Amino acid sequence: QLVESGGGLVQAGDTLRLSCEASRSFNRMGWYRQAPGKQRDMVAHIFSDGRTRYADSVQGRFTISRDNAKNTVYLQMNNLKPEDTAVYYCNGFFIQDFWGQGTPVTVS
Amino acid sequence: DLIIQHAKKYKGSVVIALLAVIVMVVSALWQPKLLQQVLEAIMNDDSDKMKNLGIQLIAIAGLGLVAGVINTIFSAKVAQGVSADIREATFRKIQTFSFGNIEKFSAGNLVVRLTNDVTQIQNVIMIALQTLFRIPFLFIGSFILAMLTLPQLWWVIVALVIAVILISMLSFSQMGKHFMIIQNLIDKINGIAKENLLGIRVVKSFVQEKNQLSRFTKVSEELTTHNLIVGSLFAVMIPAFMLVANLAVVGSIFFVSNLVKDDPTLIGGVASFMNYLMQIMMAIIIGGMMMMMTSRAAVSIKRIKEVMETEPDVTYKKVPEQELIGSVEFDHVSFRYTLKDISFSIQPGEMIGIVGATGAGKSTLAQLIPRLFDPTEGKIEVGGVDLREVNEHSLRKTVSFVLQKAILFSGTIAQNLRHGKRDASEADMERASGIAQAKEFIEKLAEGYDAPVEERSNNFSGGQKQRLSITRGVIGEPKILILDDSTSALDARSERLVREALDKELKETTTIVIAQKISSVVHADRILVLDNGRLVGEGTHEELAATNPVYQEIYET
Amino acid sequence: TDLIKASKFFYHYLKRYKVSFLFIFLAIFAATYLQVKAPQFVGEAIQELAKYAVNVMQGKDDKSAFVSVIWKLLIFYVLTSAASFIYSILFTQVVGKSTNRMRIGLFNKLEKLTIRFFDSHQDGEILSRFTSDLDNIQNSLNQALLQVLTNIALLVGVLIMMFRQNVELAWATIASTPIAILIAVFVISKARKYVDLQQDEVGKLNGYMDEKISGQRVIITNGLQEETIDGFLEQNEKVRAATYKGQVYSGLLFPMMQGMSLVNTAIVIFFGGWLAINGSVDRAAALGLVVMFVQYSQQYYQPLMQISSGYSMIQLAVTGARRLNEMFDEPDEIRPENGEKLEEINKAVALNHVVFGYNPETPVLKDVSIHVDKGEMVALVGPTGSGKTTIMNLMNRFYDVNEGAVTFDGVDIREMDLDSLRSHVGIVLQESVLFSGTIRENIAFEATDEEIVQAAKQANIHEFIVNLEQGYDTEITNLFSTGQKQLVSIARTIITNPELLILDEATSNVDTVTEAKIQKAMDEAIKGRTSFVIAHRLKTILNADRIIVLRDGEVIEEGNHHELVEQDGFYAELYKNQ
Repeated sequence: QLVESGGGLVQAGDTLRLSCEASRSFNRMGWYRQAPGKQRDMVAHIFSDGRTRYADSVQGRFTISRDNAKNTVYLQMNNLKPEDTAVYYCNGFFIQDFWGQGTPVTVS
Repeated sequence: DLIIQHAKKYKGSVVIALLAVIVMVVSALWQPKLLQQVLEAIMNDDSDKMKNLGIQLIAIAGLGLVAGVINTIFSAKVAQGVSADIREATFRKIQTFSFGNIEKFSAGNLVVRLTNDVTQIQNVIMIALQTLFRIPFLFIGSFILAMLTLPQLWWVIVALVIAVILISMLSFSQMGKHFMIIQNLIDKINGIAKENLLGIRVVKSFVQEKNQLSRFTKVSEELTTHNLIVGSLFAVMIPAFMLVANLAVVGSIFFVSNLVKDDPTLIGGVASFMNYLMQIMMAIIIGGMMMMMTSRAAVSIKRIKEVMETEPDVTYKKVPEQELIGSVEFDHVSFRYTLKDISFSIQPGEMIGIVGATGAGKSTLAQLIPRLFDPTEGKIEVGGVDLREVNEHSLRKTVSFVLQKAILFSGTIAQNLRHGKRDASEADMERASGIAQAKEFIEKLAEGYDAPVEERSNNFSGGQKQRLSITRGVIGEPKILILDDSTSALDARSERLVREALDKELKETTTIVIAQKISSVVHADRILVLDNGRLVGEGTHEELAATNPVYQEIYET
Repeated sequence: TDLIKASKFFYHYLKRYKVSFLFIFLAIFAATYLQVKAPQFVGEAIQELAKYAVNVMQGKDDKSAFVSVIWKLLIFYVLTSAASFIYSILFTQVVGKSTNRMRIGLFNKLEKLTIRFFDSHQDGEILSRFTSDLDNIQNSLNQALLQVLTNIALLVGVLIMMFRQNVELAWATIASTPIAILIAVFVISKARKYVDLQQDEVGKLNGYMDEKISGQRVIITNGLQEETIDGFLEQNEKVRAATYKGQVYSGLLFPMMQGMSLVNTAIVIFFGGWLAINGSVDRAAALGLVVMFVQYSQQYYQPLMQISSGYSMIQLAVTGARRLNEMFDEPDEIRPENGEKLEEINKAVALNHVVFGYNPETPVLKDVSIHVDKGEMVALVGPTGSGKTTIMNLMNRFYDVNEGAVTFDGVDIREMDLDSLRSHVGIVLQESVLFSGTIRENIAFEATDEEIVQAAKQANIHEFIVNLEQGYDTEITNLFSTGQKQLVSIARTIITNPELLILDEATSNVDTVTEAKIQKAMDEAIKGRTSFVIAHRLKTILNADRIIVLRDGEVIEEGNHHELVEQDGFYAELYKNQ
């Protein structure tokens, strides 16, 4: 199981660092999001080694990070725009996609 | 040690061959590790990692493939090199033996241990470089890597190896115990087939062929029981091996579930682990098989060793000698095949004959003048020089000895005649032929002196065989010629001619004549008589006609 | 056609085991089926293990499905072992019995009236026909045939079950088959060629060797060391390249196919991972399929490796089978139940206008017409070896003449039983080879014990038997003198005590004293029986009752020695050697 914290009210241009932790699980992690009425979709992925890959919509702005010492993951929101508003989740899995409850972020 | 002693010559290729073996093994042992890595990445879903590991895996697979060809080719190079070198060395040793050392073994034994064993060891060392060194490193590497990838399963590897070792012990006992006997029986069958076939004339001459068939069928029947036993042994072990391997794999799958709770990545290991487990089982069984087969190699190398090492009976001494004076003398000689207290002397330009009981060393005493035998007690000096003092060069270029049997070699008769003298021109060739009265007979052939001769010389009969032998004896015109009952097979028409020809070339020649036929000996100037290792006396035909009793009971014939 | 001939050869013997040979097919079919679905079950097992793990992440399932699938897999593997047990045992039993049957068959056919085959073919070639070809068949059936059958069954089954499991991944994994088969065909063909060349060259070498290692005595006497070693070294250099090529191409196949298996498992891994990550989202099923297909690739190239390796054995085996079939079609030529069973010659033996030769063209003899009477004997002489020795070959009906008749009393050789004939007439042939066992066996070659003493005394050899250790019980099969072989043969013939005897030049290689002993042995042989004799040393049978002399198989003169010398002729010229 997972746990994520950080989401909340924000403005278009703000910065927010997401932070999720794994229940003793070691995995390749990544963040997903769901816009209201939309499907779950990829946002970014961080490899266990340390290299990553981002979605074009967030390429160049959002940054992901992790600490293998405890398998915790982070994602730095920054330079927000209204369409970024959505509910986001931390994902790390082997076969069936384990994801946490996630948290929403509202870009005012 | 002998094989490596010879292989020092090819160590340069041996090292590269062994390195090829090593690279093949390491590639084969990684590819399941990379299997685990790639399917673990599938578990972890890293596309770029998947691609990189896949390309690495295919590359290493191809690398192992090419390692295989290089390994086999250079292993073959070293194997053939050692085989050729050892065969050459043994051939040299054989050709350097004394006739007694040759008599130490039967000609069939020489040829078999010189041709079958050499190729057997060649194939053995081939498998050794190509395979043997593969098994142990393969086994240890698989063991350690499997322990590393699934440490919690260490015990099951030990259990599997124990079980396979147990069944391999059962095999190593029963299979060998029966293999020896069945090998003997299959050889026995071929032997009886040989004997029956060559005797087919006489076998078909009698209804006993039916009983011979019954005997052969009986023998095959005993062979059948052992063959069935070994078949049962196959049918027990091969299922036994496959069962133990399968049980080990399934147990590996089953028990890993007890520990996945705190670590699921072990799912990644399990497949590579079972692969390694099957690999090590196969490695140990093939190692056992090759170790068992190594016993034949051990026997062959033991057999070749003694022939390689044995020293001759005759040896060089000090300095080359002068030209032979041409005299022969004996000093209380003794020998065991036999002879004792033998003494006599003959001077240049004299002829003497020898006669004794049939089989009582028909020609051995004469054979002693050649140093191929040595006097155990006493001595003989030919030309005033002892056998221990003379050297082989002078003997051949000054003495000759026609054997008790006619011997020819494949090719042309001309080369066989040239055996006696390296540079004997044709002219001397027909001179010797006419001395033996063979010029016209040879002329009757396809070409003549260069005409062909069979390997066994079966295209000429015995009489002309004796004639060719005596020609070979006389071609060198040596000071000393030994004539041994060469007249006992050809037609009773040319004995007078051959003795007469010897009676004109005798100038500066002294010859010893041996035969049970006093008829050919009557022309001898002197005669000596022997009986079962005891010299009877010396004298002449007419004098011995009354002097000794042994004379009469042959003379009456 | 060779394949069909070899198949007929096998069929001729395998017919007598049809039910078992058919039941083994069902056994192996079941075995392969079970061995081929095993990868499916191990893959499903690892899939369910991954499922159990993911449940352990939150649910901690009871692994019940996993346990059930492991149960299935373990039971299937055990039953696979049982199937191997059963078909291996039954196949081994049938192979053993069939091998015994065909070995006895080859022997029995050999002891038919194929005399011509032995007469024509050299001894070495005919012995090879046995010891190479039949032994190759024996080895193939002992270990080769089951491997190929099991492996081909496994191959077809595993192909079918691959295509039942997945389409694209299997259609790709088998894609290495053409490369592997091209490798196998090329390497094996070149290996066949080069190994045959190597065998030829090493045969030449070891023949040179054999002859030299036999004649080394003359070498020592004349010191041929340098020349013989040089020739040996040249032939050794030739065989050096020959055996280098042969050994390399013989041993290359197995490691080459092993590496091909490595690359095959590699490429299947590559596609498996690619499909798993880029294809179906069900990773658990994906990895199960991947491991399953790894197992499949291993179990697929194992058949290919085994069949390719056994190809060398089986091809040479079927060629040897072709040779054995050529033998098995040779006419037996045994005589039928001709009714007449001779019991006594009646002492009216003679020949009638006999024309014969090795082959119809250029007969070696023509119009031979001689007669022999009660306890009488006839002396023969003419051209050396063939031309005169051949008549004896007909006397035992070893061959059969085209036209002309020979009889012992009116009845021609074609009339009576061959067995009765051979029983009533004995023959002594120049070489007079011996047989395994003791000298007692060689004299008996019979249900007689104490007659050996009387015969040996009659053979003037008894002293020699008693001379050796344990007398008659001296094992023999070398270590025996020349004339005594012929003496033993004469003793054998006399214990046979046939009505008629035929003897060749028994004094080929013997001394005058041994010649006289042989002569008194002859006297004993002829004293009680009618007998023919071939003599080149006229002194041997100078006391012949009647004498015959031959041109190139044509009678030119006949009569007593005194008659034939007072009558000018070739006989007197031959005698004039004395």
